[PDB]
Amino acid sequence: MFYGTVSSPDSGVYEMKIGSIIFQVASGDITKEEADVIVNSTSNSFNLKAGVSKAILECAGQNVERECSQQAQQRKNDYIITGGGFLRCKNIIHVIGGNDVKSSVSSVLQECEKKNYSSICLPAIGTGNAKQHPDKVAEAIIDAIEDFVQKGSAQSVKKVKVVIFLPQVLDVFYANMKKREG
Ligand SMILES: Nc1nnc(-c2ccc(O)cc2)s1
Ligand SMILES: [Cl-]
Ligand SMILES: [Cl-]
Repeated sequence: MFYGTVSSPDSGVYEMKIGSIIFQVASGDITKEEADVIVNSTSNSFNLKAGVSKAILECAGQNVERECSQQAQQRKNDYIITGGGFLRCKNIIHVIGGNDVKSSVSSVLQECEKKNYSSICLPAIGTGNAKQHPDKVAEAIIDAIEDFVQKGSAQSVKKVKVVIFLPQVLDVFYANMKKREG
């Protein structure tokens, strides 16, 4: 009762509608993207600097690193919201790669509605240091967006894009989109 048709609007980009939201996937370096929010997949200490967390903390800068450590030593956080530093975004949301991916994406969507944001870009959360299986991660990300739409929670959020470091993981996301398409 939600899914549109899978097509390719731009070279290496695949998209489909999920209710009112445009869902897109592509391979590349997430630190070159522009969006209201960029998501970082990190450790429970919010100081991982390996794979996607290395590229995001390096390009964001030491002021963002300081924000992460300052919030980390204040309370036990499921995720942390910082400034964008030198990334092309308004905020970074740092989620824990080992946590339930559906719950992490649900939290990102709810925080973006609170700020009246329209665009989100995320990595294949948990497929790096956390070593979660790509097929399970794709199913969880798309399930979170479906639930958000079903509950009537999508109002400001219009575009959710997954930018994926390995082309082989992109192929798993595209197969999941084709499974669901109307
Ligand atoms: N096995 C891997 N999963 N993630 C990787 C990654 C992601 C973003 C980067 O900027 C660099 C490496 S390698
Ligand atoms: Cl990860
Ligand atoms: Cl990725």
